[PDB]
Amino acid sequence: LRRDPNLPVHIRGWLHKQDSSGLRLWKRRWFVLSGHCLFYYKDSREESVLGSVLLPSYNIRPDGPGAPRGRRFTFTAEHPGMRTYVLAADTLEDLRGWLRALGRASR
Repeated sequence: LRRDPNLPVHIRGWLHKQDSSGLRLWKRRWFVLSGHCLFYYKDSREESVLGSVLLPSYNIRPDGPGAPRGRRFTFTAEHPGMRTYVLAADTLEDLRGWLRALGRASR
């Protein structure tokens, strides 16, 4: 997907993303929610999209108490047959803003 430079941004910032190789590593990426799409980049320069998600078909849920994935404040964006995004915020307030924005984009 392509980002429209003109479109307002609902939220952006760092999140850790778990990889999908099966070794379950994390990599810090810079995410941007614009329109109903999530984009991520190498860093906050927002130069060259490295990945993107069309959110209207996705469901996004927090992973809940207990740091089950080995870090706090994780949440999962999923839809069967589509790539799962496993994400971690740095704080609770961070988590709140992201879950709000992703919920609106997916509804």
